[PDB]
Amino acid sequence: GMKLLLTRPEGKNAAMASALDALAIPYLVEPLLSVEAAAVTQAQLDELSRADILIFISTSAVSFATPWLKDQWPKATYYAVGDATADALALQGITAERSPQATEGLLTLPSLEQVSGKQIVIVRGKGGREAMADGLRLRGANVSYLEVYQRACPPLDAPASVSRWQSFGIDTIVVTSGEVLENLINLVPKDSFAWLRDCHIIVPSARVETQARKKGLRRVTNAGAANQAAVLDALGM
Repeated sequence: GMKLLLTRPEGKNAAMASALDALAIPYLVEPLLSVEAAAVTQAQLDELSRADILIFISTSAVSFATPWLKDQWPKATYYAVGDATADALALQGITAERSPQATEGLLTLPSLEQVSGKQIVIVRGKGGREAMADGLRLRGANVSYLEVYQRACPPLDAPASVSRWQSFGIDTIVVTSGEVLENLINLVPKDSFAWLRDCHIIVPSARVETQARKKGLRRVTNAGAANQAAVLDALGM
């Protein structure tokens, strides 16, 4: 019967693996999305000593900043978005005020109301918009970013991976975002597109189903959400 490929980031596949263990459904785990270290310059490290405020937007921001900042954390006021982020800072010896947990919640904190001329550093992943930080710019803060990680597809030997999947008998692939789907389609060589096109692809949304179908994939089931209950239901469990 069905044999599944699970593709969430390293560390995020155990719950689904366990459900499949219970059901005796064969599967392989191959993360197709990762966070990895981004470049930081000496000038950026040096500038951090003039920061008034550091804002951490994720647990990855803490984890990937730690190699740069361990035992030399700036003497600043710290903020954290989400409990996991706060816990991570606490483990590094830092007490950070939390989003009271959306990033934009920070713009309701009394302590960030008056920030004109303050040096504020947003520790975050590379790319995308940061509307909360745009609010601080609007308030007159001198805002910069310390982009300590970036999203990537993990380094994979694509031929060796696709071969393993085919030999194993993978026929169902679960993707939990449009980015993962793009990484999958770009990883699979042109002459194996036919094989991928014949796999049953479970996607998290109708938007991503459209993305998959606009790429020529034909056996695509929208689960409605990326969560495990929704995905299992999509597979008939």
